Amino acid sequence: AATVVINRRALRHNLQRLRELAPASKMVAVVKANAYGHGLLETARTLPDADAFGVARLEEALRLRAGGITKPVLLLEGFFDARDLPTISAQHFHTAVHNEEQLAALEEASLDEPVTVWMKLDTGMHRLGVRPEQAEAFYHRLTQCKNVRQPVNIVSHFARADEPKCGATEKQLAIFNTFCEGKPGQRSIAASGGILLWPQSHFDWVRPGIILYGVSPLEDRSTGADFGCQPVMSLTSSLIAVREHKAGEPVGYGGTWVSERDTRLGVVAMGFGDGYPRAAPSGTPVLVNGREVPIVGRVAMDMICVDLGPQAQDKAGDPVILWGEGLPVERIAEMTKVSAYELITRLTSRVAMKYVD
Amino acid sequence: QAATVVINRRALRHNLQRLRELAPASKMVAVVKANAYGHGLLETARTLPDADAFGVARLEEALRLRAGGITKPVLLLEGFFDARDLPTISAQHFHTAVHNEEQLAALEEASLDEPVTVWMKLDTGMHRLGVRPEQAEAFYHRLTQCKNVRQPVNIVSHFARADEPKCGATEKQLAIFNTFCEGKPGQRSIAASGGILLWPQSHFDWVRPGIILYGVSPLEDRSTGADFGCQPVMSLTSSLIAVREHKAGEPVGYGGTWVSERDTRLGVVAMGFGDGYPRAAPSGTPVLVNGREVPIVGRVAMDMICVDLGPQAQDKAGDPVILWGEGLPVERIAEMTKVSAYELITRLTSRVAMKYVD
Ligand SMILES: Cc1ncc(COP(=O)(O)O)c(CN[C@@H](C)P(=O)(O)O)c1O
Ligand SMILES: Cc1ncc(COP(=O)(O)O)c(CN[C@@H](C)P(=O)(O)O)c1O
Repeated sequence: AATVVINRRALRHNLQRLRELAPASKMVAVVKANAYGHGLLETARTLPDADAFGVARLEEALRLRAGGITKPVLLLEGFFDARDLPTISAQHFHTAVHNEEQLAALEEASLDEPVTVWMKLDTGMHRLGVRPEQAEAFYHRLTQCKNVRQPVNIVSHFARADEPKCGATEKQLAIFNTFCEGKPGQRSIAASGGILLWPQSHFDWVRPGIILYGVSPLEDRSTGADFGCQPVMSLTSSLIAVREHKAGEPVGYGGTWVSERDTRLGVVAMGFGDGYPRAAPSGTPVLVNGREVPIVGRVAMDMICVDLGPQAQDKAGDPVILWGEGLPVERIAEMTKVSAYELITRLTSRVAMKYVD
Repeated sequence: QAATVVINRRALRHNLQRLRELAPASKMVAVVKANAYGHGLLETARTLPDADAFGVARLEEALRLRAGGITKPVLLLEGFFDARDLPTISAQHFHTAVHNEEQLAALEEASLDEPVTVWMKLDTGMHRLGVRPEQAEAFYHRLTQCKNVRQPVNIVSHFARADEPKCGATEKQLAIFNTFCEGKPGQRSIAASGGILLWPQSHFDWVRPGIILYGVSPLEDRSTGADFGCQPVMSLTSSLIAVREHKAGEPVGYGGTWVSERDTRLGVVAMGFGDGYPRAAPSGTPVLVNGREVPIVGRVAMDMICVDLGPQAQDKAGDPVILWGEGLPVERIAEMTKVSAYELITRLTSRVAMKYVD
């Protein structure tokens, strides 16, 4: 039933493709949230050539080390408790630093080794980071800290890089460049969108997440293959039933789809209890034996119903592709009006993980 | 302190008892499919040794239960997907639904060391799984003649619209079910949460509570589990990781979708759609910080959610956040987000820590 198939060859291709688009920049492969659904630890072991791995939280970084990953790991949101710092230091984790608590803990600690730090600037997203009017003094303190390995590096993040007509990205960049002028540290602002559409945003390090897995960061119906990146994940399953159904007959909860002809319906061992979106409407495409058929009626917790046709020869046990070869996850996102980020990431533990190539 | 689902075992024990009170002559299939609706498959079964059976979606789930030392009957609600599984099903004493010719034939043909208990699945208008009325009679008779099937054969079905008491579909499913079961031996089951709570003439021999067992309403009518005397089981909790100044006219989050009308303080929660919190949440969805309600502002992101705390708010990094739980029913989050409560509780990721209390 519900299996996630992760293509190791597509992953390696994608990193090397992204090196070619930003060839003067180092790569933090962003692998937080179980590597956007593809598997934290297996994704990292597929990519030895990364210059670092990026995570959201310290626990993710420790999971990497527990599985034998020795590469530098960047804590994108820094650390949430002052007692974390000896572990961070001894693990050689690079840490973002974005608030007073973290900075004060760095100043007051006594650590066996200094830690590499990326100071986070709020250039416009207004999520994490030090606002421009607090930044020089916050920076100056970091440069004066024995527990911080000089130089201090500088990181920000784009809020609207997927909308080039906007002008938000160029403002974010001017705040960034203004602050960076005359400082020695490395600089990083671009994730998938910056790498693809803003070559003046590449600087020393870039940070691919979504494009590394061969899925587009943009909402214009582009797919990773538009950018020469190969889709990594297939979500697949099989039919468990093929049944007769009649004209005028509803299917599923609320009877939300009614058949206008006699037909055969298929039942897929996949639902929202696996991660598949309950917001997917009737007519959403699935592939059965490599041909597109439509979802009919509401998605259920463990089952989806599709219309196969009145004399279709599909059988229980036949392969189904929710997204993969012939059906990019961006096309599912468009039809369901869910971010492709969320579709690939918000899958449950019920799905089996399979690795190929 | 980070993304954590707290499971209140006392609430769970109460709910099963409370449901027995509402269906006093009926045995209980505790439905624990999809990791017990997000609450933990094995731990939820461990909390409920009073259940008469456990109900799962797939053979793999049943086996996991056996693997963690659960010994009670397990019902395979969808049956089995490969004939080669029948020996395992016999020897684990799983009960299985049977809904198609493939399964029927597999039982007729197999040589098993012990027969298996069977619930014949009747399609009564859901049109998802099950044998149709015009086929069901011959299919039934074949099950009564199979030496690999315990007699009598039991009969199951499931409602499509039990959550609309104004509507006639439930009464038409019942009449179809009642016609078929006239004069047959063996146990009858058609009610799950909706059926149990609203339709007492559907209770029959076995009822199969899912969502209401976890203290969550199966309706989209503003009712909560507490409306029916069931106590919420799950709390989705986390922490603030930042409290930040913010100015009038400044937007927050991706696409700058929310702009503050005043200077304020923002809080950032260690929670996002990579944990299972729905990206769909609009600005103004409630979150509890230090017990009090504050609105989501800007888009839910993969690992973080931003909330608007107010300009001299004294919340700090490290303080507790409740996404749903005590003081904030998941049904409220369902309604504000236009997500089904089912999906909300169930579609969490493996990054969430599980903790069990009482
Ligand atoms: C600091 C930072 N640097 C890089 C990335 C990778 O992003 P892409 O997938 O757009 O390349 C992110 C993640 N961004 C979203 C998934 P989210 O904000 O929802 O976590 C990030 O936060
Ligand atoms: C046969 C069967 N018997 C009982 C239950 C329990 O239902 P409640 O959660 O409404 O009590 C279900 C589950 N039904 C939906 C969650 P879904 O169809 O989305 O999986 C089921 O399929």
